[PDB]
Amino acid sequence: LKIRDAYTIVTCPGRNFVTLKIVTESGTHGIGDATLNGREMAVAAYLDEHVVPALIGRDAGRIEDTWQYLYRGAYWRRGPVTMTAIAAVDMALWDIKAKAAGMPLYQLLGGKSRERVMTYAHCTGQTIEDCLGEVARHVELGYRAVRVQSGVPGISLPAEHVWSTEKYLNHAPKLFAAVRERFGDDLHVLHDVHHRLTPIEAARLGKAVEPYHLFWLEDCVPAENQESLRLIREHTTTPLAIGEVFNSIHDCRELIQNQWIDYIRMPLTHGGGITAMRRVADLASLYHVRTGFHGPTDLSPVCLGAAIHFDTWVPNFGIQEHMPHTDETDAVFPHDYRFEDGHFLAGESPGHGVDIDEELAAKYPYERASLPVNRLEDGTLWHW
Amino acid sequence: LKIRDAYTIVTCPGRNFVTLKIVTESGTHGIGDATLNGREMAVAAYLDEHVVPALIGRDAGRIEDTWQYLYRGAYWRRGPVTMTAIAAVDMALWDIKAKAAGMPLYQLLGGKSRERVMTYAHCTGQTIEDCLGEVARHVELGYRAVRVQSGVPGSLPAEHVWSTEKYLNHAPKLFAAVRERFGDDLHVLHDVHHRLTPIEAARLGKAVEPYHLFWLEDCVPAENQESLRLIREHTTTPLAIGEVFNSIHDCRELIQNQWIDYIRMPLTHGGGITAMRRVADLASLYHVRTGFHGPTDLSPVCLGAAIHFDTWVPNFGIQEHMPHTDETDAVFPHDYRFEDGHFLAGESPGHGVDIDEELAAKYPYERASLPVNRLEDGTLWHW
Ligand SMILES: O=NC(=O)[C@@H](O)[C@H](O)[C@H](O)CO
Ligand SMILES: O=NC(=O)[C@@H](O)[C@H](O)[C@H](O)CO
Ligand SMILES: [Co+2]
Ligand SMILES: [Co+2]
Repeated sequence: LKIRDAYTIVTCPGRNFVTLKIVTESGTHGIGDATLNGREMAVAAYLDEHVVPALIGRDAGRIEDTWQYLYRGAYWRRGPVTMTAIAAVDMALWDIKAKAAGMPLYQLLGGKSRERVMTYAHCTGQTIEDCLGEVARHVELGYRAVRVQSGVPGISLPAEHVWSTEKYLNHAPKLFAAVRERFGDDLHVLHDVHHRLTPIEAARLGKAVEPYHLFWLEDCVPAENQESLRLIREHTTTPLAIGEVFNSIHDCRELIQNQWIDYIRMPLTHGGGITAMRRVADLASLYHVRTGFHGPTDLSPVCLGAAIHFDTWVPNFGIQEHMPHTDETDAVFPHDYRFEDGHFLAGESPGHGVDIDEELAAKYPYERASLPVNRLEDGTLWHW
Repeated sequence: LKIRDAYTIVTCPGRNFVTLKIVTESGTHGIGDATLNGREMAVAAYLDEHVVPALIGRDAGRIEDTWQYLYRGAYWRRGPVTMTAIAAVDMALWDIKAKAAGMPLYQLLGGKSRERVMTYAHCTGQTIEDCLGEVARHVELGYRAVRVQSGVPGSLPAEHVWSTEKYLNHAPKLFAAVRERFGDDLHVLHDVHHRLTPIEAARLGKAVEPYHLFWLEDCVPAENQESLRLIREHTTTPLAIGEVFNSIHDCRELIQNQWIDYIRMPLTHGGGITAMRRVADLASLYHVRTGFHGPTDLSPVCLGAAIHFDTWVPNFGIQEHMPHTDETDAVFPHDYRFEDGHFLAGESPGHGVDIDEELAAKYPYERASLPVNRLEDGTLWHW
C-alpha cells in the first residue's frame, strides 16, 4: 500500500515529544518517535520540510529501501538530527508492517527470546543516605536493578552546573559500598559517570569499584574518539556501558570489535530505528556485547513500546532502562506494554502497540527546555 | 562585547542560503554561513529555536567557550545539522573579532602564507568532447586546474541510474583525452562521488596513474574510515575526501594512517574556523593538504572566510570554485577578488563579506532536494 499522508505532532504533556505519523491509502497508520531532547525543533523541521514531502506516494512496505533512501539520499550522513528523523520514519513503517501482518512487533522480528524484560530504575539522592532511601522504595516496587547517584560534598536556557572530578572520584566508591552493605549482593547495581572523566581517571574508578561488582559503569568518557575506551578496558574488570549519545553503527563499530564495552546503549529513536539497531545488536553479539537501551523520559512511549518488542526478541538482550513517564504523557500515547514486578511484558496488539491521542496532544503546546551544561570550578566548559 | 541580537536570514537568490547574523551592544555585527543543501530548514530551526536564545547576552569575544558550549552542551554531538549551526555561530564570531581587531581575518589567524589562492573549476559534458570544450573555455578564463566529469555511454529528489562497470571502463578515456589535448602542466581533478567499492577504486586509481591526476575525490563512502586502506595500498594516484564530513572524528584515522592527500571538509559544515584550524593542523603532521569543498551551496560568506583561511594555512592545497549567480553575489557583497585563476583575500576588517537584508528578502525560500542514485536493478545506491 502507498503512503497517503505523513506529518509530525509536537506536544508537551510534562515535557516535549515529537512524533511522526504515516498513513497509507487504506487508512492504516503507524507512528514513530522523533524526540531529540533540547534540539526538538531541528528534527521536526527536518521531518516537515525535507522528509515528509518525499514520503508521499511511496510504498509503505519498502522499509529497507526507504531507510537507505533517506540515509544515503540525505547526502550528509549520520548525526543526531538526521538519524532521529530517519528512526521516526522507520519505526512508523515497522508499526504499519506489523499491523498489516496481524502480529505484535516482536513476532515479526523473529519471536520471543524471553518471557519478560528486566529493567532498572533511577535512584538519586543528595547524600549517600538519601540515595539509599530511593533504592529501598524502588526495591519495594519490584526493581531487581537500580542505577545509583548521589551528590558530591563540596560541590528554558541551559542550567549551569559546577563539577569537580577529584572530589567525585573520592566520593563515588563510598556510595556503592553503602549500597552493598544495606542491600546485599543479589541486587544489580548500575552507575552513570555521565561523560565527566578522562580515560585514566575512569580506569582508576573502575578498579576502585571492582569489589562492589557493578552491573555496569556507564559513559565513563566522551567517546567520539573510540580509542578513549582502551585504557579503561585494559585496567579494570568492571563492566562498561556506552552509547546513548550515539546515532550510528559507525559510532561504535570499533568499541564493539575491540571488545572495549559490555553493553551498547544507543536506543531506537536516536539510532536510526529498528532497521539499524538490529544490525547494531547483531554486531554486538559476535563480541558478547549485550543491549542496554537508553530509556529516559525524553524518549516517548512510542519508543519504549517498540523497545520492549525489540527487547523481547533480541538474543543478546541485557537490560532496559526505565524512567517512568508522567500520567499526562501516558495518556497522550496509549500503549499496551505492561510493567509488573520490575519487568516489562511486551504488548500483544499488532504493531508496536502504541498510538497517539492527537486531540489530547493539542492541549499541551511545545515549551522550550534545554539540557544543562557543566563547568569546572575555574569556569572551563566541561562535559555534562 | 555582549551579544544584543542574533537571528537567521533565509533567502533564495538562484538557490537557498541560510545565514546567521550576530549583533553586539556596540552595534558591531558578524555573519556566518549556515547553509546545508537540501536540508536547509533543519539548520534554520536548530539555530532559531535552540541556539539563538542562548546567544543573547553572551560575550561575543569568547569564541572558544561558545564553540565548546554549543558542541558539548548540545549533548548529542557531531552531525551535519549540529555542526553547521555551530559553524555559523563560529564564523560570525570570528567576523566580529576580526572587525574589533581592525584586521582582515587572515591577519588574525597568523597572517599571509601566500600571495594568492589557487582554484579549480568544474568542467562537465555529456561526451568526452563536450567536456574537452569546457576545459578549453575554463583554461581561457585563467584556471590552472580543472575538475573533469563526462557522461557514461549506455523539488523532490530526482532519480538517476548508475552503472559502476560501464563507468570504470569509460572514465580513464576522459583523462587520456584531456592529456592528449591539453598537455602535462594543467592540473586535472576527478570526483568519483561515492559510487565505488574500495577494490574498484583501487583499480581506477591504478588505471589513471599515467595521467597523474591532482586528486581522485570521494572514491568510496567513508563513514568507515578503513574503506580507504585498500585504495591507498594499491595506487599512487593522490586521494581527496571529506566534503560530507563535519567532525575531526570523521577523518582523524584517515589522516594519521596516511590514507588521503587532501582533506575536503569546508568551514560551514566543519564547525567553522575554530574546528577547521584543528583539522588543518592534524593534517599537516602527515603532509595532508587542504582542499576546501566550494560549491554554489556554500554562500559567499563561507567563500570569503575560506579565502582568508586559505591565505594563512601553511598546508593549503587548493580551493574549489563554482561561481555564484549575480543575484547571489549582490545579496552577499564581499571584498575577495577572483583574478587569473586565483582568489585574493579581502583587506577589510572581518572576513570581508556582508549580507544585504532588504535585497535578501526579495528572494523567498524554494524547496530543492539533492538527487538520489539507483543501480540498474533499482538498488538505492550512493549519489
Ligand atoms: O542514562 N540516562 C541518562 O544519562 C539520562 O538521564 C540523560 O542525561 C538524558 O536522557 C538526556 O536527554
Ligand atoms: O565536489 N563537489 C561536489 O561533489 C558537488 O557537486 C556536491 O555534489 C554538492 O555541493 C552537494 O551539495
Ligand atoms: Co546515561
Ligand atoms: Co565532490
